[PDB]
Amino acid sequence: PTYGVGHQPYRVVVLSFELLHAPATVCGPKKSTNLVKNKCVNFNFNGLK
Amino acid sequence: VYAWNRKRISNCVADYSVLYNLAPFFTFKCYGVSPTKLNDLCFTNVYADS
Amino acid sequence: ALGKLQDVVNHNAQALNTLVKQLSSKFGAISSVLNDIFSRLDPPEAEVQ
Repeated sequence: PTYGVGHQPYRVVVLSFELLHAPATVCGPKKSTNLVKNKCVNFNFNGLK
Repeated sequence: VYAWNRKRISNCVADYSVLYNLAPFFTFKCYGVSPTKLNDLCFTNVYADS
Repeated sequence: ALGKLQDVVNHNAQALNTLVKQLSSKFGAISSVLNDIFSRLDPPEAEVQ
């Protein structure tokens, strides 16, 4: 701590991702609902908005 | 750093609020995605490095 | 014997079908689907792409 800031230790964490190009597992706080058949709607489908 | 650690996160629900809103995380800059679009998306093949 | 008329028809079919294939080119963007661009980026960069 006698060293100035810029020399203090900084904890670093990096996160890697693949975007939609595989079956998504980890998801956010969204709540599901039943689909519809043969009706014009808008969907999310794991991110395919 | 020379012998850093990697973690495989699988089969969880993502809630970035508890971590976005925490005090010590004064730096949050992302590259391929907007910082505030995390909760609007699902993820697969999620890994972290410490 | 009548390859000229077939030439006209085929030229139109090719010309229009290339158009359908054109959408699979990112053009230097993140991807070729607008919805993903809007659903993963903040307005400033999203708009740019």
